Amino acid sequence: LIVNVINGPNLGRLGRGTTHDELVALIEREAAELGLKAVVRQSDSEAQLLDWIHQAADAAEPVILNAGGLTHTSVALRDACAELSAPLIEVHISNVHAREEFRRHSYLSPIATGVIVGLGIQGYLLALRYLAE
Amino acid sequence: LIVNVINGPNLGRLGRGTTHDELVALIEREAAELGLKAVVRQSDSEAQLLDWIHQAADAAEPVILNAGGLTHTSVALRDACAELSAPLIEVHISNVHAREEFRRHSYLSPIATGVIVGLGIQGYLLALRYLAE
Amino acid sequence: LIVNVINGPNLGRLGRGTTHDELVALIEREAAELGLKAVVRQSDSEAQLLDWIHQAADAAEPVILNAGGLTHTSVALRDACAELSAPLIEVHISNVHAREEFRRHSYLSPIATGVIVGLGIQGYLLALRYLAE
Amino acid sequence: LIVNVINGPNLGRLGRGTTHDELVALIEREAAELGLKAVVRQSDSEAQLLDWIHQAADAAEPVILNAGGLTHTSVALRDACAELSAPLIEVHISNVHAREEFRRHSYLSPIATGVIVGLGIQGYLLALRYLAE
Amino acid sequence: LIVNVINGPNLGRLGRGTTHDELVALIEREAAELGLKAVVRQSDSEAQLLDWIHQAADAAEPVILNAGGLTHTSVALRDACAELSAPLIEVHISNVHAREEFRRHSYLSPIATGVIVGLGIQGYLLALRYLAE
Amino acid sequence: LIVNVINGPNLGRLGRGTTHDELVALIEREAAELGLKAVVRQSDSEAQLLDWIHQAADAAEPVILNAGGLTHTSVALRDACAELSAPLIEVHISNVHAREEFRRHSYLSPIATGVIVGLGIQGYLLALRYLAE
Amino acid sequence: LIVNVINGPNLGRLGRGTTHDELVALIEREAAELGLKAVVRQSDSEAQLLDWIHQAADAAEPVILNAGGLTHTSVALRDACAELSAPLIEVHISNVHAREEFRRHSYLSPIATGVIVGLGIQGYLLALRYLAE
Amino acid sequence: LIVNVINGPNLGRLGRGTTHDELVALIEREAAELGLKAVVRQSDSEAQLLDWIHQAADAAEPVILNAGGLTHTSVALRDACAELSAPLIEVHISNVHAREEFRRHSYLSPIATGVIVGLGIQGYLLALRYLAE
Amino acid sequence: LIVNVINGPNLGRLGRGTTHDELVALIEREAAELGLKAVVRQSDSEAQLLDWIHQAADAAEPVILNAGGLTHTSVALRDACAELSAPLIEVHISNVHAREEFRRHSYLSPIATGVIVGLGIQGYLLALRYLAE
Amino acid sequence: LIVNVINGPNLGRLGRGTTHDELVALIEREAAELGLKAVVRQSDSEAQLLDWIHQAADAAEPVILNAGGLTHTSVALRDACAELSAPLIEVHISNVHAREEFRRHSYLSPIATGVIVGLGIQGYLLALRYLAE
Amino acid sequence: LIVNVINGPNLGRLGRGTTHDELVALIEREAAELGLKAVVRQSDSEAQLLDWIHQAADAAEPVILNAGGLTHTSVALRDACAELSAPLIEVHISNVHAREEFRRHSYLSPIATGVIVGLGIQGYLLALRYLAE
Amino acid sequence: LIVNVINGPNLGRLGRGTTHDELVALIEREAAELGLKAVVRQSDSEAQLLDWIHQAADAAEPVILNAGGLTHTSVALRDACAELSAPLIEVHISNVHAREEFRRHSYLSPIATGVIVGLGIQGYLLALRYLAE
Ligand SMILES: O=C(O)[C@]1(O)C=C([C@@H](O)Cc2ccccc2)[C@@H](O)[C@H](O)C1
Ligand SMILES: O=C(O)[C@]1(O)C=C([C@@H](O)Cc2ccccc2)[C@@H](O)[C@H](O)C1
Ligand SMILES: O=C(O)[C@]1(O)C=C([C@@H](O)Cc2ccccc2)[C@@H](O)[C@H](O)C1
Ligand SMILES: O=C(O)[C@]1(O)C=C([C@@H](O)Cc2ccccc2)[C@@H](O)[C@H](O)C1
Ligand SMILES: O=C(O)[C@]1(O)C=C([C@@H](O)Cc2ccccc2)[C@@H](O)[C@H](O)C1
Ligand SMILES: O=C(O)[C@]1(O)C=C([C@@H](O)Cc2ccccc2)[C@@H](O)[C@H](O)C1
Ligand SMILES: O=C(O)[C@]1(O)C=C([C@@H](O)Cc2ccccc2)[C@@H](O)[C@H](O)C1
Ligand SMILES: O=C(O)[C@]1(O)C=C([C@@H](O)Cc2ccccc2)[C@@H](O)[C@H](O)C1
Ligand SMILES: O=C(O)[C@]1(O)C=C([C@@H](O)Cc2ccccc2)[C@@H](O)[C@H](O)C1
Ligand SMILES: O=C(O)[C@]1(O)C=C([C@@H](O)Cc2ccccc2)[C@@H](O)[C@H](O)C1
Ligand SMILES: O=C(O)[C@]1(O)C=C([C@@H](O)Cc2ccccc2)[C@@H](O)[C@H](O)C1
Ligand SMILES: O=C(O)[C@]1(O)C=C([C@@H](O)Cc2ccccc2)[C@@H](O)[C@H](O)C1
Repeated sequence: LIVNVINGPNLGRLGRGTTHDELVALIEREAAELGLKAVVRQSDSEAQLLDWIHQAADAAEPVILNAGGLTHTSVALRDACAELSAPLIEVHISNVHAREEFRRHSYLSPIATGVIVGLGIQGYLLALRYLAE
Repeated sequence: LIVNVINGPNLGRLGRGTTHDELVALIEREAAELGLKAVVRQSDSEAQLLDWIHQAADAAEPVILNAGGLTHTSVALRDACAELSAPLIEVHISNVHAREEFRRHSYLSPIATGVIVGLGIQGYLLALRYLAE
Repeated sequence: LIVNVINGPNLGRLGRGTTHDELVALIEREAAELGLKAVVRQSDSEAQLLDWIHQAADAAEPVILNAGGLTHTSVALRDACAELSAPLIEVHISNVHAREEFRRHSYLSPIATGVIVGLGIQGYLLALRYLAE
Repeated sequence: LIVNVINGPNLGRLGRGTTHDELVALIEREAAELGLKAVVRQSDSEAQLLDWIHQAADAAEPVILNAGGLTHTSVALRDACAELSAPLIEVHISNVHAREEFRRHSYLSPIATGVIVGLGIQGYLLALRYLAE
Repeated sequence: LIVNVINGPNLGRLGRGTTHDELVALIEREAAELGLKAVVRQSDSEAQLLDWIHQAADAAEPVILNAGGLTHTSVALRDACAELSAPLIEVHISNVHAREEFRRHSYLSPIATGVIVGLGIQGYLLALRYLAE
Repeated sequence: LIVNVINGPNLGRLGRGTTHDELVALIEREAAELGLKAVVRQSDSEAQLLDWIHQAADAAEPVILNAGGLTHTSVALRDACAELSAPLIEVHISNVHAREEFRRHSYLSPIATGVIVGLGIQGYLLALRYLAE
Repeated sequence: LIVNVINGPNLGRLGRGTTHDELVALIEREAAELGLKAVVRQSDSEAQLLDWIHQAADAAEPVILNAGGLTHTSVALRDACAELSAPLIEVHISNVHAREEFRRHSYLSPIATGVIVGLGIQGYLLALRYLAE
Repeated sequence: LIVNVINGPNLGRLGRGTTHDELVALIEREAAELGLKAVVRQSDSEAQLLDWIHQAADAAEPVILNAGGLTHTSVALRDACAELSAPLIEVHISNVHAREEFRRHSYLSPIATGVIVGLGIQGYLLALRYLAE
Repeated sequence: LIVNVINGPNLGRLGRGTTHDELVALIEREAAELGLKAVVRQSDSEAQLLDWIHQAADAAEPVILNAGGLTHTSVALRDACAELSAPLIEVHISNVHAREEFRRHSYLSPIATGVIVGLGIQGYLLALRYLAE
Repeated sequence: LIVNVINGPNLGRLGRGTTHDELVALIEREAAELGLKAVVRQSDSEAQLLDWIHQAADAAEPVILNAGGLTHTSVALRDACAELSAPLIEVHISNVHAREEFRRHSYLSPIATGVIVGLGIQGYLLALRYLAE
Repeated sequence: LIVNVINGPNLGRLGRGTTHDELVALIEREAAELGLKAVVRQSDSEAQLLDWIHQAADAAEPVILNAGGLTHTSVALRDACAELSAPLIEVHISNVHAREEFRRHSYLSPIATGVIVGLGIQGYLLALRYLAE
Repeated sequence: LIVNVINGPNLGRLGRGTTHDELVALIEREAAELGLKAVVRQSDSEAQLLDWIHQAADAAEPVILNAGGLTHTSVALRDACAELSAPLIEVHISNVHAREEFRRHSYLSPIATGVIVGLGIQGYLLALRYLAE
């Protein structure tokens, strides 16, 4: 049973400790243990992100999404996620409520199933464990 | 190794499905599996909550906190949690970003290690699994 | 048939003309005439107020509530009242719209059946007469 | 002893259960019982409303006012009511704090003796009973 | 099949090119072609406007409305239109989003079927063509 | 040479010292001395006010306007005055900046030639003396 | 004579009744009848949208634009449209004033010739009929 | 009987038609006719302005004040004028409500007897004529 | 002659240098020197704080109050202090204007005699010295 | 050991009871008792105030500052005080939180060591006693 | 020694006088004179811009950035620039503070070394001259 | 050919590295090289600054202005600069967008030719080089 993990702009740069390739490996391993398949994806392109969301909508597949900056700015992304019928878990590696004020609003949260912030890369793994149950 | 799970006002009423006593049992079981001890606590009294936080500060013990309504309103609670040296995970059973606008601000988040909302009672279990690692 | 009349912080001090004990007597008499029983209660403690609301929820009993200052400040109180299935009448002795600006917002009103302000202690009696019909 | 009951724009349409003519009858009956005379009036015209308020000012007669939409919008109406020396009870059939945000501000409340919202057509009768005492 | 075209304050003054009488003629002709009857009406009086809306509510007839200034200011007008069961098309000759900031909010839009701004007098004709289909 | 003096809602009530009839006489006398004719007018009706403004537009006659409450609320009135080609002097008997905050904004001022507030009934006479020169 | 119809992010998904391909056909047919050619285009890519706008600027060709989410968010898109010398009609299938508050602001409207919202796919056809005349 | 006319920063530059020296002459002449003495003064220095206000306070002499930019910015100036026991007329040559938004707030107005804006240099003469009566 | 020193939530934790017990001793000593008696008190309970304020009201005794977080949040506390007839000095150990923005508003200040912030524990002693004179 | 006491605009006018000269004497006496020298200074000139602050910066001398109106308005003054290495005590004779809303913000507080408001002229003496210890 | 000059959306259109190709030539020449190499780049694609920023981060190369509309809207772009270790000069050809209000906020400025606006294409050359020294 | 360089409050204190006298020398040298004369000036006095601006207006000479704190606060200064016919370059040594929020608004920018912030003392030299071309 399949889960999509979609990362947005600047998440390629993870480890400006952990690199993005490692994150894929961690997630892929954790997903194996839980009896899931993780499809992990990254793009700085909104249009590319939207296409992945569209497909997940069509497939009725759940999504773990970390949209980077677009979280606070993209109504379009929000609208594609609003179409998903399966669960959507919004994920942030950092605690967004501990930095600038503008980071404390999210267009995705209201239409998300739930949200995890500030638990680093393990937020992704916790999100997997939710969708497993 | 010990973890405090502190629930605030109105969380006694859980199951206006799951009752609070069951939640304690779920958490206590999940904590056992992870090789932790969970001390779970509930109070409609802010002063009582603050005392539990004080003690966790003194003990250097981590806290999973779901402060109910006081999340959006209590600076005092925020200040007691700010004193905790161990991790603090803020937890909400509901997605607060999907209801009233006033629910989308939290005095605790900025001083928390991280935050989980909208994953129901499993948010508590995911928070345990974080502190385990 | 029973009605709960719950007063919050500072309402013990009524008559810094009429004292709170007199208010209880007025209400108890007026309730008798209407063929009701009034249970009147006062506390400066939010937790104590919440317990009385919880019980009224459980009992399916209606509530006339004057929460004093907590009206403008307590999300927790709002959430306990939101659980009441019977009518909730919000009451204020003073006209709150005639004093400071901060007094002109109420967390309770939106989840209340209705609201009476500025008719003094008779607001309580008018509220009784509503619930009678 | 006389009481004016003034309804504003759209209150002719009551019962898009109860019709406005019935409301007049209810009020007229309830006023009889209390040993008052009710003069009930309705207009979609602000100028017409203002004239009725002017007269009540001049007569020193009290007013129960439900100004419909003009409550949230008319400074002029507010200024005519500010001139009334007798009591002014502001009335709303609906709970205005339960609908749109713009409905939660009133130019009349601060200059009113008091306010009743969300108790339906009985709000008018409760207001009568106040002015009786 | 009948359509009401209601213009509010200051629309008598059209052509401080086209006069209001001409507008009636254009609309009446265009409506003929579409196999409708247009009843066109203008008033600087809110109460008069409300009466026309009431009637359209009662008749279950659709309305094309250009309320002039009252668009940004009248809650009462909004409430009468909210009662209409047939379509309501909000029309503005000018682009309101190109002038003052206060012109960019409308109490009618949220309760309207749809809105046309900045297409001049042809906005009325386009609105007719909608209701035809 | 002619000047229109237009008063809005509640200005009939002047002298809840000076009555409105006296004001007309003062203005008419002062206008005589200056070699003008004053046409003074009062209405609680916005539509009636707008008609007087329309006519002054058409006549190219100047206007001294005290719109009462409608100053802070009417976009429609603003739009009729915006059409006047001759001078428009906005007048207020009271100092509006000394009372409520909502009184300190005016839709008319930006489109007026100028404004006089807080000089009582003499504001009208000063406005006449301007238009004389 | 040519008209560009440009749709933005998520409009490929139309018919999560009508599909986007059908919309192209409707528009192409309606344009034929009016003696126009419609060039219809869709992209989730802002840069791709901007290129189409640039070209329309250069060609001096008019544009009917439905930018989806980017309407409320893109200053860049606004700036490309500001360069168009021919008419620009802003189109929205839904009534944006009936959903979230953030949907009620548009960077495009002020620089657009005019705007149509809430008339579904026929908004595009009405926009064509404008540009025909 | 004496009147102080105090101009603030940038009013030396009048006539970047009329020069400031001419303004003094106009005022001095008009004051003569009214049987007053005008003391006219100008300074770009706030401290210098405050000293003139202090003196007028002490003397119990009235003041016509045009504080230029300091109107919208100086609490200190406001506080010196608040001490004046005689009338204070606030004057602006331009209509401040017709330019930038920041120009539409004044710290002086609330503590002024009254205000004249947009009647050019004659505003000063009208203000004299007030204080004469 | 007696002075009440009331500390609110989290002030038990002073010295997460100086402990609260030491603070009591400092104050008690300083009060002795000034020929006063200091009654010092601390509670994390709002209701408990309110009771101490009530008593001081009744006794007509002055109060030095440091309400911790409740300063920025409690209308109820504000209302109890508003009843005190003797002086009320509001005290804060830290400079509240140097931390978060939310700390820079206080419900108590407007109804306090005066306020001391940022002078550490000596703020209490300075407040004593005021009430001595 | 030296302390600077700097008063700003309008503080010359103290005693529109106590005069400024008396205040200097009180402070000079109290400073003597504490084994300090007080240099007290007053100016309506910001530039003059800034020079005194500059000098105190250079001297590394502490400052007790009551800037009058400039407190709420001067960023420049704030920047000179930010340079002081010794303590800065901000002083206000009145309770600023009890008057207008604009008086409740201060550019100085965040960069001050601490603040005293509403304790009249004794605020200066209390501030001296701080710097003594 | 290398400098990156990155232009965002709509800057291809420069010269709707100077064309973008000319700008490249000007910059390339000016950079030669200063003993630098300029790499100039333009894209309407955010993802493409981000890639260029990433590379400059990795290379530790400085950047002169004119992000067009994305300046006021992109948090993602801000986050990529925040990673640059070398200087970042933000450039705008126009004075953004002289047009719409929304243009007067920039997500880039706070994380930029510095900013140049309103000096036209020479802003780029001035920025080069900075990085030279 | 002459350029005025005007610095405001607190810029005398430069080098609480570089002193103001050095800055004058740098500018004077750089201006020589460019075939200009620099007249550099500094004052903590607004009135003194305004006089220098007036003169530059009269002379039709350009100005490089760094008004310190007055940038964010002085409407008067803004109005004197608005009169300058030659270019006005606004200069800030620091990046104002990287410190407090209040520093991110400027009354001068909208009426300036352009703005340079965060490039230290070289901002002045870059501004010279602009005016040279
Ligand atoms: O913490 C996150 O995962 C977040 O989603 C990511 C970004 C990225 O643009 C920046 C970032 C990139 C990698 C790790 C942490 C932060 C930030 O823009 C978001 O505000 C928060
Ligand atoms: O979702 C939560 O866990 C939350 O912390 C709890 C409350 C409680 O007051 C209401 C509540 C109580 C039990 C389950 C869900 C919600 C709400 O006040 C908070 O806004 C959100
Ligand atoms: O008028 C009320 O009944 C109200 O609920 C009560 C309080 C009390 O805290 C103060 C109070 C207490 C007793 C009578 C009137 C007012 C105020 O805090 C509320 O704003 C209004
Ligand atoms: O609830 C009320 O009585 C109220 O005064 C009336 C209106 C009317 O315009 C609409 C209305 C009309 C009749 C019954 C309920 C509501 C609303 O505009 C007001 O917001 C509330
Ligand atoms: O453009 C409209 O049709 C509008 O509804 C009309 C008015 C009128 O008051 C002014 C007006 C009147 C006639 C044509 C254009 C504008 C304006 O008040 C509205 O803001 C816009
Ligand atoms: O002072 C004015 O002339 C003013 O225009 C008039 C009204 C009137 O509604 C109330 C009024 C009526 C008569 C004299 C003073 C005030 C107020 O509504 C306006 O705010 C001010
Ligand atoms: O109603 C529109 O056409 C609108 O432009 C489109 C979107 C799309 O993102 C969502 C959408 C897509 C298809 C049909 C209706 C709405 C929304 O983002 C806009 O707010 C409104
Ligand atoms: O119109 C006024 O008299 C006003 O008081 C003066 C200024 C002066 O700074 C600018 C000015 C100077 C001379 C004539 C008109 C305007 C402006 O700053 C104020 O906003 C308005
Ligand atoms: O500085 C204070 O004394 C203050 O009243 C106290 C608290 C306490 O909750 C935290 C605190 C506790 C002990 C010393 C300093 C600060 C803060 O909440 C208040 O904002 C400021
Ligand atoms: O209370 C203060 O000392 C204050 O600093 C002084 C002023 C003075 O401008 C007015 C003033 C002058 C003398 C005593 C009290 C108040 C006010 O402007 C400030 O808001 C408060
Ligand atoms: O002035 C700039 O260089 C700016 O960065 C550029 C844009 C461009 O989208 C529009 C533009 C394009 C080319 C020259 C001037 C302005 C605007 O969006 C920005 O607000 C300002
Ligand atoms: O950075 C600037 O040049 C600025 O104009 C100057 C000031 C001065 O008051 C403080 C200052 C003085 C000297 C160098 C940097 C900053 C600040 O007030 C402004 O906000 C910024």
